[PDB]
Amino acid sequence: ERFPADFVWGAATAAYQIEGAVREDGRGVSIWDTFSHTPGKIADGTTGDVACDSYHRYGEDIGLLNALGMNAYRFSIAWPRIVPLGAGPINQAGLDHYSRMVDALLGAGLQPFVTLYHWDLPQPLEDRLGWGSRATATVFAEYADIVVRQLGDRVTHWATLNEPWCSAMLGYYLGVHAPGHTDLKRGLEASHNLLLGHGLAVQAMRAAAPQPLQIGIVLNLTPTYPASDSPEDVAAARRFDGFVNRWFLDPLAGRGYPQDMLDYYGAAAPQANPEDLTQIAAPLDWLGVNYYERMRAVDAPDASLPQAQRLDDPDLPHTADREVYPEGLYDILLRLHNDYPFRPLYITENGCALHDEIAEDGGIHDGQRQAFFEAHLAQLQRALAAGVPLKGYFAWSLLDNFEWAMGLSMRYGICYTNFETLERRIKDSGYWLRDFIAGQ
Ligand code: NA
Repeated sequence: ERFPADFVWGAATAAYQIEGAVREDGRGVSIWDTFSHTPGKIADGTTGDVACDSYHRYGEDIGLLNALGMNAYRFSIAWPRIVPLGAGPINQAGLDHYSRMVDALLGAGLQPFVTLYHWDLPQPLEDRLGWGSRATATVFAEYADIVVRQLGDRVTHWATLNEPWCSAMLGYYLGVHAPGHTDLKRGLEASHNLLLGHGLAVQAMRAAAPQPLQIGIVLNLTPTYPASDSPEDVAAARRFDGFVNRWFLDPLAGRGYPQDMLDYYGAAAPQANPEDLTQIAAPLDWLGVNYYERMRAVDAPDASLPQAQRLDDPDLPHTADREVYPEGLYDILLRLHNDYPFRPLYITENGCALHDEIAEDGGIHDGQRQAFFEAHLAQLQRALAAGVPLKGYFAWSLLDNFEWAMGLSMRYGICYTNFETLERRIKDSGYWLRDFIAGQ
C-alpha cells in the first residue's frame, strides 16, 4: 500500500516542449526550431515557438506542482539558452533564468531534477554533423560543466541525456525527430557520440561541482516479449530488445556494446575503442527509466532493421497513441535490479495521451489516465516488494505541451493547457495523483 516517506513525487517536462520564447534573451537556434519550421515534419502545423509559454509562465507551472502536492519537478535546461552557438561563449542571461527558476522551485519545496540534454541540440553543431561528430560530445561536456558550476550549489540531482535512443534512432535513422536524417550508420554513430558525451559530461560535472552530485542518465526502455516461442519470433524479440534497450544499457554497465547487435548491424556499427567505452561507463549515482509500453514482437524479415513488428492485442486497452501494459513496468524494473548494476532507480516518465477536452462542468474527465496511473503505481509497489531500489516517480507530463512530431495535438498532461489563452487547469487524474500522494 505505501511508498517510502522520502519517496520523490513529481511531474516532468522538457524545455522545447513547454518554454516558448524561442528568440528571447539570446537563445540560439536548436535542431527542433529548424525541424518544426520545416513544412510537413510536424503533424499539425505547430511549433515550439510559444508552446506553453513556460519561459514566462513557469510560476504558473510551480502553482500547479504545489496544488498537486508534489515534492519535485523534472525539467530540462535548453543548451541553446546557455551556449547559443553550441560551442562558444556562455549566455549569462540564460543561466540567470534557470537560477531564478531553481530558486523559485526550492522556495516552494520542490526539488529540481534537471535534465541537461532533452533533444534541443544547437543548430550550429548540427551544421557540423551534430551527434555524427565526436566534437559535439566534447562541447556537450563543456556545457554540462558550465551549468553545474553555476547551479550545482542548489541542484543535487542531474541527468545528462534523456532518451538517447530517440535522439539517435528517431533523429538520424528514421527521420521522424530532429534533425531528420535517415541513415542507419549515422544513427548508430550518433548513439555512440551521445553515449560518449554522456560519459565526458559525468566526469566534467564531478570536477566542476561545488558539492557532491547525484548524476544519472535517462533511458526509455521497452520490455519486449516474443509473440510465440518459435526461434524466429524469439530472435526477433532479442533483436528489438537489443536495438532499444541493451544497446545503451550494456555499454553504460561496462559490458561493451552487445555483440549480437554488432554482428547484426555489420558495417553500420560504430567505431568503438576501449578508451571510449571506459568513458561511457563513468560511474553513475542513479538511472532514470522512462516507461510507456511493451513490444510484443513477431519476426518481420522484410521490414527495416531490427526486422521485428508489433503484434497488436485487441484485448488490451489503447490510449490516443499507445497500448497500455502496466505489467511491463514491473518486468523491466525486476530485470534492472537483478541483471544490471544501476541503483537506485527513478521512474523519470510514465503517463499517457488521450483526446482530452474541457467538459461542460469545466473539469477534464480523463478516467483512463487515472486508471493508467493507478495500475502503474501498483506495479511499482510490486517492484518495491521484490527489492527494486526505486526512489521516485515522475508523471509525464505536468501539462499538455508540444509533443514533438505530433505537435500540440497530442495531450500528455496531468494538467490541461489551452494553447490559445495559455490557461492551465488540473485534470481529474491530476487530482487523483494529488489525493493519492497526500495519503502517502
Ligand atoms: Na482506447
